[PDB]
Amino acid sequence: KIVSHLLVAEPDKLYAMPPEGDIKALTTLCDLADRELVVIIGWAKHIPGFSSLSLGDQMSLLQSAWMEILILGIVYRSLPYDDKLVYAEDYIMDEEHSRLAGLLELYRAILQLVRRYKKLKVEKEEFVTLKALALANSDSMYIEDLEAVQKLQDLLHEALQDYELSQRHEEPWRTGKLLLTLPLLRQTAAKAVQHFYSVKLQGKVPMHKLFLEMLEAK
Amino acid sequence: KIVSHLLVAEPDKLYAMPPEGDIKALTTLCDLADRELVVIIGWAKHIPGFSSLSLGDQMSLLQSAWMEILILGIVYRSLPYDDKLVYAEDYIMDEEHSRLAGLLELYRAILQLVRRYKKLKVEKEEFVTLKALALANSDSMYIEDLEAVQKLQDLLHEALQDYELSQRHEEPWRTGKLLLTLPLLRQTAAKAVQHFYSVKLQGKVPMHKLFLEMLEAK
Amino acid sequence: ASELLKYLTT
Amino acid sequence: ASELLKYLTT
Repeated sequence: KIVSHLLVAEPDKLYAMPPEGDIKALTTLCDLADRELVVIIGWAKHIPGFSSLSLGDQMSLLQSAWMEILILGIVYRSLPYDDKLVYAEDYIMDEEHSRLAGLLELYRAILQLVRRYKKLKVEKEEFVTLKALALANSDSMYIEDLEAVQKLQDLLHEALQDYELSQRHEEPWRTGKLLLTLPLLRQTAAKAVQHFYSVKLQGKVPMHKLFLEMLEAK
Repeated sequence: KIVSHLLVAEPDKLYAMPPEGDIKALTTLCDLADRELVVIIGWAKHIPGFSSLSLGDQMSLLQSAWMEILILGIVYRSLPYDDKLVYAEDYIMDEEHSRLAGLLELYRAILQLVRRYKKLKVEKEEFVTLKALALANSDSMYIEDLEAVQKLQDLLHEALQDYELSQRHEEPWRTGKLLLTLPLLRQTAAKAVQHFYSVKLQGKVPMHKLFLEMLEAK
Repeated sequence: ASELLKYLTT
Repeated sequence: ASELLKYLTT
């Protein structure tokens, strides 16, 4: 099974480790992002067939899909909370905390995806196969071998569908319902990327260099 | 059947009717857009259950999804051409024509979706059910009755899946493959909307007022 | 007041 | 030269 496989490759629980203003909040998220960026990359290589792609294509996918995969981590962690965003198990933002630190509009955007996933009652197994699917479905304009990337997409999609066609056969077309959240996923990731590039430009906030490198690709 | 039904409600073939510079090109597309905006609205009411939504919700969907549905019309018309974009049967732009009139980056974005749909060999029936699905799946932040909108989404998704599970049963999970193009669809519509709002701001280009009203919602 | 609602209820 | 390729081939 690819799901059991992709599942135990996921990192273990993350903990925030950060003048208590807006500039200290952004830094905590920016370094939580950079720390998980590092872990996506470790995790990506466990996706079957991902490492058999040419390195340029592995980078093209990651460069397109990285924020989508982070957002899906925040979403998964946030499912049990009452309109809270858990960037980490340590670090759980609400509306007022968000608004003060300038993150309100981003906060509302992610919460919309959170509330959609709460109603779908998405499981850890589905988050994992969906993270993988967002990676292979990134739509990078810089892929050299579209056919190999499509094969991966077909594989991850098969997995998601065959996982659903048994573990959750009580609910029909539950696969498609999860796929139908992907546009909002990409949309929300677009808002996060612009906001975080907006604090990149401002310069008042420091960013570990892997995070910065991903942000300028976008 | 919903597909046969949604199919013969689609408008009939559109024809461009426009100093041969960049300002005359934009005007032809802007008034082709406005003319098809008018027709989406007529078509939307044939979507089963769409008209039983409260009018605020009918407008919230249309305001979110209008560019996605136009893009899907251009895409469908463009499938038989060699790297050309058919905004209308009259009006078929290529790379050089695009670049000159400032539309190059938008042109490349739509072509990526075009080439994805060409490899999928998407049919008129699938474009029609996908147009409907983009409408019901718009993710407006202004829906009052999410449950009624979800019911519509479930209905249109069922249709797409049951159409596929028979007419194209040679290809398994062809439904999901079509759904997996929706993020790029939304992404491309985001680029079109920003570019066309960029020529709105410039003021050198005139726009029939329905088109303008949709553009400022976004 | 909107064109949209005009066209939606014609 | 990129951090990404560093982390991708570690």
